[PDB]
Amino acid sequence: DSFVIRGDEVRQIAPGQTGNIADYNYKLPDDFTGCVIAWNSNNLDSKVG
Amino acid sequence: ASVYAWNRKRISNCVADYSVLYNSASFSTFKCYGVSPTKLNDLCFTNVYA
Amino acid sequence: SALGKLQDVVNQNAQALNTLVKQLSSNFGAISSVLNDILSRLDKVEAEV
Repeated sequence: DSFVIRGDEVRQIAPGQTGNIADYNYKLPDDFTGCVIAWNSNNLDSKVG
Repeated sequence: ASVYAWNRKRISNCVADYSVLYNSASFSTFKCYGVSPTKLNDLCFTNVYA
Repeated sequence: SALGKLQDVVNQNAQALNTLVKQLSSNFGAISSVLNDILSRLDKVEAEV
């Protein structure tokens, strides 16, 4: 499962998390088996304006 | 206040809403003990000290 | 005083059930002896501990 979010919100990508990213964008199972992998992409995704 | 001289307000006789607090990303930490933050809105208390 | 053997059997079985009931008031290292406190104060990840 693949997406972009701001650095602050990366904490919401874990089991039992809450807030508008977890609850209204991407919700994990409480008992999820898996890996969560993230990297800063300011050099790939930010733009002037 | 300064940390050696911490300032306490008794909160009483009012209805709270802790969702206004725990939903906000403004807080560089939000750690709770003996309660879950998302569970605060179901409870009542004798007083709160801030 | 002569029926002490039979009254002893009544008394031992009361001490056993009274000890078993009073052990519901113990914390055993939990946040409360009352199970509805835990379930009304904590969300599942912390409540189940």
